[PDB]
Amino acid sequence: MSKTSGLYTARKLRTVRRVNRWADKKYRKAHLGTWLKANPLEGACMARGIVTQKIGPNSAVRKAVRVQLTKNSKKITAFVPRDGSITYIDNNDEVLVAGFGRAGRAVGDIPGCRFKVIKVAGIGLLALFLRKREKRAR
Amino acid sequence: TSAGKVRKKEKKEKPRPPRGRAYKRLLYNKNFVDDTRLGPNNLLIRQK
Amino acid sequence: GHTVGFCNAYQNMDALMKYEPGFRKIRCGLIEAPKPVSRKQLKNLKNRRLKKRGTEKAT
Amino acid sequence: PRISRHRNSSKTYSTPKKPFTKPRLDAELKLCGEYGLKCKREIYRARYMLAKIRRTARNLLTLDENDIKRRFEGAALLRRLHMLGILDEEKDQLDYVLGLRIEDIFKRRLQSVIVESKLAKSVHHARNMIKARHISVGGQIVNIPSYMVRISNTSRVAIADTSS
RNA sequence: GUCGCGGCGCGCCGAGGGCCCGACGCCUGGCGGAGAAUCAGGGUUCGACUCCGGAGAGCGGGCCUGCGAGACGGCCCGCACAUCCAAGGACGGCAGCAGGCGCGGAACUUGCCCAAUGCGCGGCGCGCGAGGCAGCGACGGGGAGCGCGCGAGCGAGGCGGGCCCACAGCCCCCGCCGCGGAGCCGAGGGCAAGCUGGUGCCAGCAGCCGCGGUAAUUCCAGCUCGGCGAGCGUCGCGCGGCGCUGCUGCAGUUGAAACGCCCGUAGUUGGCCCCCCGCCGCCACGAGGAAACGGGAGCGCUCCAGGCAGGCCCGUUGGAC
RNA sequence: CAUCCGGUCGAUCCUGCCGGAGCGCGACGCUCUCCCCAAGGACGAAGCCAUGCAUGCCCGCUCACCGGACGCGGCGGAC
Ligand SMILES: [Mg+2]
Ligand SMILES: [Mg+2]
Ligand SMILES: [Mg+2]
Ligand SMILES: [Mg+2]
Ligand SMILES: [Mg+2]
Ligand SMILES: [Mg+2]
Ligand SMILES: [Mg+2]
Repeated sequence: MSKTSGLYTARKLRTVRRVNRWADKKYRKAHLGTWLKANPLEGACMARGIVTQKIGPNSAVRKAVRVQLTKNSKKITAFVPRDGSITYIDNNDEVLVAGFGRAGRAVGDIPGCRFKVIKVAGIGLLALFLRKREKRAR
Repeated sequence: TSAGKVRKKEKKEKPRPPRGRAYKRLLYNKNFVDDTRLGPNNLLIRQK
Repeated sequence: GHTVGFCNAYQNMDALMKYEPGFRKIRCGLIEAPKPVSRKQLKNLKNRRLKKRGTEKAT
Repeated sequence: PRISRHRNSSKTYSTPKKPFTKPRLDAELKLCGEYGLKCKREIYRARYMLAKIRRTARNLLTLDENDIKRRFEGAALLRRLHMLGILDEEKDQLDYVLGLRIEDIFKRRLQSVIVESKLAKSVHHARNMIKARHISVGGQIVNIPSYMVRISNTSRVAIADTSS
């Protein structure tokens, strides 16, 4: 009918699928190569960087920081979620930055933020916000 | 102005639950053998 | 309750002396065990000896 | 490389695709109560075993009765099931296998045979006795609660001759 | 010339070969296969690493010995690094085992021994960072346990003896004394699980919808409760979810989508009929060719993850397929 | 071992995407009673290397010393 169905027509089917499977946004983003080069994390679970400045229908200002990745030298912003953790981060402190739940895209009402802060001076943020450990060495 | 401005009772020293499998046994008599529903404020008024 | 093992009965002691893992002989009341020497020092000695030339009985 | 690299290994249990489902939770708790089960990995192991049996039975059933592979595999499966006691002796058709349930698996546990012999006051009492090493399966003492007993040894599970 | 065929090299002659059934060129964070992950069936992604094969030993070349090497724990040269010098000279290649610097989100002892499995030499043995044993080890997988009962019992733990071990441990057996310990998430819906005090669109929560502008069922604390469990949660990737890549098995009037129309080559598709011959496809059987993994017959490592054992009067005990 | 759920509206049915629910591979945080098996500097740095070790053996050739040295020779070092 619309599609080919002859007994000697596998080549055309393979070619058609090869051509048409590039139309999916997800497949493109995963197999095209542009995102991997444009992603400052280069496919890594999380990165180690250096902070350099603190900044911050809902009308609540969210606290974040500007960071520069050691291995990449490009600039990004990562947002420190847990309450009272602004004071736990000081200018020019080594940090480890991961991603939000949605890879690539922004999450929530925060404009222009796509990362998270999970470690400072080598201590997990969660372990410090609950007072399990302490940052007396810095 | 000061973050953490919003962020005392002594803990009520009561015996620990029976851990292990006994915890399951504790639930078994909790609702089936012992009278139930759960969640009303007035129910806690009975408990107090 | 149950323990199983293997035996080994030899016709004469000399046959045993010839045919018997050495450490088994030490475990049994057969021979005394001299103090072993670490193979590391042997290797070092062999290398140093290989270094020198001609007559090397010195070390 | 080391010889340790050739040692095989695999898992033995599965987890439900939908975790939060009230009827399943209640049924699993009820089964734990009637069998005094520790955690929920044992039920998963039981379901794994049952799934294997059912899949084998299905594959054999699709084939013809006079298929040599069918005869061989069905005979082996029936012999194993009967020797375990999970399936009744009077049944020897592969069709009956599909109707088996995990409860029949539970009934052949060491605690089960211990209790139905009236040797113990309860499943929990049976487990605690098993731990202390007062039981001589066959002629050998066993301290594994989940040890499964075959038919030929059910009459031979006794109290340890060494226990106080 | 080569062990040797050959444009392999040279001389002469002719012109030719490949291509939409995709040449040539460019890219690859490209070793390949046996296989791994996922799960109705059809499939998608990965395949450094255990076994087989290929290539390399800082980059690029050359060569001797030898049956066998264009070898690097063999030599010579150039290049880039490096070291010692009583300054004239000399010397080096851990992608071998440990160890160190750097890098990164990311990965262990500068231990003992050839007793086992094999290799070289050789007669009653030697050597082997191959290989084995131990140390660290929540990548991870399997088996038990923080009680039962109105009192007894029993673990882990220590002290000594066995057994085992190249020596030591460790499992297990035996006598004496006998530490009982659960955390990680969440309670509006998806999604199983509710009481006061604070703050007031601030601070904050929130994968999505949303909460918070005075009862906040969602933030911060207490009580209570739920899930899993010696494990729990977070981040990124792959499979499934997905009949949202559709061969099985999508849609195309109006949601995104029938070229403005005709001719037409490669390509794909082609009515009916002959009773037995030959050829292609097709179906079944068979040979031949590696194991491990996978499936699977049998065997109570106390069960199990596993392993190919083991009992006495064993198919020639078995390890089938 | 053939499964779905919430979100466009004043309400309703669709298309369509977003998010949730499982498995595996790794990294991070918390925590940890006992036993058994067990991977372990591969992740666009085939980057750089102190220290120590990783290939020797012996049948022939003894006026060497009191035959064991050493060296010639053979095998191997292309596994
Ligand atoms: Mg490459
Ligand atoms: Mg290889
Ligand atoms: Mg080579
Ligand atoms: Mg070379
Ligand atoms: Mg080298
Ligand atoms: Mg070499
Ligand atoms: Mg349209």
